[PDB]
Amino acid sequence: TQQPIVTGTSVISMKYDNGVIIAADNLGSYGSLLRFNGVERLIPVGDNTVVGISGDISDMQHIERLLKDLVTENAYDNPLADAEEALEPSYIFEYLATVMYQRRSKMNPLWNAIIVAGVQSNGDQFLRYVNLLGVTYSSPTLATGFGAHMANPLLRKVVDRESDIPKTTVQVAEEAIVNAMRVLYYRDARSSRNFSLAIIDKNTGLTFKKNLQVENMKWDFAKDIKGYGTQKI
Amino acid sequence: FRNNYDGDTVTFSPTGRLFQVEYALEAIKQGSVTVGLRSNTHAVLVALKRNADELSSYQKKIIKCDEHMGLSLAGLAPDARVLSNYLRQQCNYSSLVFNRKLAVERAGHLLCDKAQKNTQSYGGRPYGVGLLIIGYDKSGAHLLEFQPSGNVTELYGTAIGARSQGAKTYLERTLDTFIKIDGNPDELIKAGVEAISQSLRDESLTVDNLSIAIVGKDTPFTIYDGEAVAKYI
Repeated sequence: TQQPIVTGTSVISMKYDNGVIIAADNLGSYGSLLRFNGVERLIPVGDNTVVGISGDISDMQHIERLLKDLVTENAYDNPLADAEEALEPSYIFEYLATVMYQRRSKMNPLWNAIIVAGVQSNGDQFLRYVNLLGVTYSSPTLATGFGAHMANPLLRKVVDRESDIPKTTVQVAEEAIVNAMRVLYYRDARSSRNFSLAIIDKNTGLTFKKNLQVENMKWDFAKDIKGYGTQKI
Repeated sequence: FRNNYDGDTVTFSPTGRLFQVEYALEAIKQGSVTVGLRSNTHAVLVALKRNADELSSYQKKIIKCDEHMGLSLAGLAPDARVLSNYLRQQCNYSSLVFNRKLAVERAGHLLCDKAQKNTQSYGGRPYGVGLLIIGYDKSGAHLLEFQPSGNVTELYGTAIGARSQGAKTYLERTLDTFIKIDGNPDELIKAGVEAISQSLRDESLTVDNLSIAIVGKDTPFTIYDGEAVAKYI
């Protein structure tokens, strides 16, 4: 039994026609204090998987170390480590899902909410969620914390079910993600303007984007708002 | 000479030999013959079963490990049960923790290490059984020969047991023929039945005498006995 000290907010994701898009901001919050701003919360495993973690950062760094060890362990006595016997997004998730459930069963959980995004060897999109309780679920759009309340409603407008997946292109899917990051910066008190974005595609591969900022913000309407009821000036 | 260094497995001979390991290998040569062979699509095990009396049943030689993996035994049956049970657990561990079908090559590595630990410590004995592991994974069909020494070799075709040299000479001569038998299970079985018949000396292969197993591209590991092997007699 523990408590989270250094925390990372929402991790939002969705799947399009050719792959998946996942994004998370670069903040490491110390309670109400926005302490760290150079924190990468998206962990790429190989060239086909990106793991987005929210919650406790010290536990995230432990998971980050476990993923690096998995790559090293998979390459041992394996001549096809970069081909047929490479790490699939499904293998990476199931390993984490086993760990997350075993830790909560021992009453010492890793205080995190994790989304594994990737493309399988056959070309299929992979997007599954796992948290500190060990609860697992798949959905066309997946988000942690505040993203579940705010980003999901926006991302579900683009992809409402499984039939909307092949209809959504990369440009439309990324636009919905970038817009969701702007909305989260508006209403989440533990959010950062700077964020990272990762695209995993079956054709173009893995595209990792760093130092992206929230742009085109509407604030001009604030000057017209004065007082809290009866005040005119 | 030999009497002073064969007391236990821990002892080396002046020439550098391990006689307890060598005596365990002798238990295979006393055991009944079994043949393993493969192509690019399928892998086949053909085994000759042995009975004590005409009133006794024919002891099984082939054991199923997983839906995509299995092996045939030659030597001590209880030792084959232990090693197959371990391989059953290793296939089970990979499927539950990683959601991954265990590679046949990695399965051979696991059997190598378990057999090795019996040869370096006091009190232990080497396994008195040879195993022929077949399987179909992400890299295609596989055939591996296990030896009590720990030595595991990947082969196109092989045979272990009594009079097994006759079958081994056949497969070495027919190498270019059975390798190209793709998409046709029945013809690969016939190539193995003709292989095991080259090792016959005491009797001819009959209905309740022959044991055949196959695993392939769209074929799970299944064992045929009795009436199911009558068409190959």
